[PDB]
Amino acid sequence: MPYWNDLDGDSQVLNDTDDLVPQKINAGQDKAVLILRGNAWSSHDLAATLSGSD
Amino acid sequence: VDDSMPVETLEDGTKVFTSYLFGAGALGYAEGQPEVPTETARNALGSQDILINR
Repeated sequence: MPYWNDLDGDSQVLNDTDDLVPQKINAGQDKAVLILRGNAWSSHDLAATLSGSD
Repeated sequence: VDDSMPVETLEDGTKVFTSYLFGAGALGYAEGQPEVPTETARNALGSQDILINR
């Protein structure tokens, strides 16, 4: 996602025998990451029926 | 509380602070006006546009 960083600079002394100058804007960058996990674990049958519960 | 008041430095890295004590309420100023506070002008044979304040 992008963004526009706010302007910056000095003013000028406004007078005749001169004119002004314009200025500019820039942009910048932003990131992130997507991640994922999981696991699993087993059991038995025989030990379940011999041990009193599951 | 503010983050900007002049801070000098000597050699050997020792900082000096100022922190004005005004407590006056106050000194004074008044705004006044120019003419043409806001103007829009564009450059036809090129492609640009600008703002001004003054």
